[PDB]
Amino acid sequence: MHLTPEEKSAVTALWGKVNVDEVGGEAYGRLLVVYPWTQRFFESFGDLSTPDAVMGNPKVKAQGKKVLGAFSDGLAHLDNLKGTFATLSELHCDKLHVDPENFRLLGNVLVCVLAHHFGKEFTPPVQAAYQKVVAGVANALAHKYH
Amino acid sequence: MHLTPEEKSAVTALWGKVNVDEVGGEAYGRLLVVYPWTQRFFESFGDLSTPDAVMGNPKVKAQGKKVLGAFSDGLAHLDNLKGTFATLSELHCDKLHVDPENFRLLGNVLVCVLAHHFGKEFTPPVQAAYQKVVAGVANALAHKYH
Amino acid sequence: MLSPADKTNVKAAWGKVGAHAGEYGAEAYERMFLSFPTTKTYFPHFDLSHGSAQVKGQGKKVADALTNAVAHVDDMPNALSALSDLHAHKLRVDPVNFKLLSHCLLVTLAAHLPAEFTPAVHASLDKFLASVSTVLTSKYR
Amino acid sequence: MLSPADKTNVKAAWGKVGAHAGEYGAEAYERMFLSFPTTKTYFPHFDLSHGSAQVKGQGKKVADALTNAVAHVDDMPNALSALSDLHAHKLRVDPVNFKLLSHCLLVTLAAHLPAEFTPAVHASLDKFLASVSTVLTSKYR
Ligand code: HEM
Ligand code: HEM
Ligand code: HEM
Ligand code: HEM
Repeated sequence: MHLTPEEKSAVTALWGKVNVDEVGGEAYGRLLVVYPWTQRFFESFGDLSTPDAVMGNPKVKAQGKKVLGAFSDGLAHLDNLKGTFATLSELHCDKLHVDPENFRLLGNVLVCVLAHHFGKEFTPPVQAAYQKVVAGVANALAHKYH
Repeated sequence: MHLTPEEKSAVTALWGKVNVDEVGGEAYGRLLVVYPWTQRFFESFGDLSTPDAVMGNPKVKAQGKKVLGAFSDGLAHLDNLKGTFATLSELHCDKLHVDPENFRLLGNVLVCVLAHHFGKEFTPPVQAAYQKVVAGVANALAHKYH
Repeated sequence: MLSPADKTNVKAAWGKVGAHAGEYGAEAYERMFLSFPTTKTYFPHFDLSHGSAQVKGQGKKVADALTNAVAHVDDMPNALSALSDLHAHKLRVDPVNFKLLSHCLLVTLAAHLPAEFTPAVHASLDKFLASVSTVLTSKYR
Repeated sequence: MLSPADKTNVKAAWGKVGAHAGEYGAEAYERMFLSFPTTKTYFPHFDLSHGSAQVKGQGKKVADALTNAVAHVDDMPNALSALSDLHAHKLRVDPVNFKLLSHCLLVTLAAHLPAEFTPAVHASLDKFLASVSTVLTSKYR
């Protein structure tokens, strides 16, 4: 994907401060809270009855860690997001049956979590760079759908 | 954009039967009728008071002819839509201030018009090929936005 | 909001559909699955080949719900209440897909109603399916 | 639909915004213009650089409209009627852009409300801005 040099530097600098497990659990838990129809893929996950239940659920935290871990790994390959996520794209389509709109919703909640956690440091230009990245990752994860 | 050989063939075969001026006037008129906020660029165009006024407006027909004529010529360059539409992309952004979402709405109305015009010949597979094309042209016309 | 002219337009056009409603509902789904393959993620349990009994059945149920909605156009939230519950609480289809099916229902009506699909009727049908879609996603959160 | 808990959440959050509403509205537009460049097509007559008084003015107007909507949360259609007419018949902003500005309003609120932006408040504010957006586009056709 094409990022300006400034954009790439902005993404890498902020990501160096991210606790991937913590941010992953927070963003994935907020996905299930804010867009609760996304819980359709997590029927075996236990208690998702209230926001606090969702956020504190160990399976939700564990799933967020896996997801953000793969996202984090993808940030090392910003010039080839489609190749980096091809295998996970096929998995999410063929085996998991997940509508790729969910990737966009997760991207929106991750940007809100970054803003909430970092506050003023998540400036308008930093956000714009992260918007390009979340759109790129969502596009990459949707690429092998058929 | 990449089309199957069947899809390219399906697009070219139906397009050979199209009266570009007539379909352009019909699709552009229906854009302004069905999504009336698109009339924002056409305040100098005269009477747009009713659906019949819009469809019969000489300026709307003329605009349709110019749009579909460029679209038609773009179908000879399905392997290079971004290059083909680059200068028009720059113009629609820098000078005309057209939100690229309007390209998607015109694409949706064009597909409805081809279905209306061709009836059962506009099969599910033919439609799927045209959907790829109108998304491709809209993406190409949005590519130089900044 | 649907104006009185929209309601008249929709009743006239859906009235013309008549007995073919179910067939047109099936064709709209078929069109959607081919044009927008991500929508197939909601039907991994169906045979989605052309002509499938499951797709014909889906088509007929959706068409009957649209007939009901047209018949109760002034009180759609009530008429579609069970289906808004079903989509919100069980099926949980992402709201984005309602626009994809709506577009494919419009394309199917266009392909089958040469006389009736005027610019005004097209606009009314588009508004009606957007209204139906809004009712069907109203309880999602 | 907005529940009683949503309304409570929105009033608490927006109440904490207080006198910074206009600043936050301006930041939301600034964020939107950079993140989603196509939204700049609606402001070719503005200087959109950081700190622009035109963007600060637009931010203040939008924020004041939102304070009014919060104040009249059970009667939004009427409170926002002049703005629904303005956007439908003059400005004619494509409806897709309201989701972009709403997302940027949430990101702005998140960046300024560490304590208040819990998961439940985030969900309420997202519903609220979707509701306001729906009212603002209700007369488009
Ligand atoms: C940045 C976006 C995402 C990435 C990188 C990602 C990545 C992953 C990874 C690495 C796994 C573990 C696969 C395995 O070892 O079998 C997984 C599982 C899964 N993902 Fe995603 N994912 C993303 C977004 C989503 C979203 C938004 C949803 C749906 C709302 C989703 C649905 C699932 C499901 C249902 C599973 C299997 C869960 C289980 O084990 O029961 N993914 N994903
Ligand atoms: C398939 C999509 C489209 C194509 C191929 C296209 C193509 C063109 C072309 C070839 C021109 C004339 C350019 C010139 O003078 O050099 C033009 C002008 C223009 N287009 Fe588009 N266009 C498309 C969609 C739209 C849409 C959806 C809108 C707004 C609703 C729009 C608004 C305009 C305007 C306002 C002009 C200037 C007209 C004039 O000066 O009389 N275009 N377009
Ligand atoms: C006009 C919009 C829609 C209407 C009126 C509608 C209506 C219905 C009806 C009447 C049923 C069957 C209920 C029953 O058997 O009790 C149903 C089921 C279902 N719908 Fe919706 N629907 C709409 C849009 C969608 C969309 C856009 C999707 C996904 C792309 C969808 C996915 C489903 C699924 C997966 C089922 C269950 C099928 C099965 O397992 O038999 N629907 N819908
Ligand atoms: C929360 C959603 C929104 C609210 C409450 C809102 C409210 C307002 C208000 C109060 C005004 C000033 C009216 C006046 O001066 O009489 C305005 C003007 C305007 N708004 Fe909206 N707006 C919203 C969304 C949008 C979006 C998404 C866009 C475009 C991306 C937009 C574009 C404009 C424009 C172009 C103007 C006129 C500016 C000028 O020329 O000074 N608005 N809006």
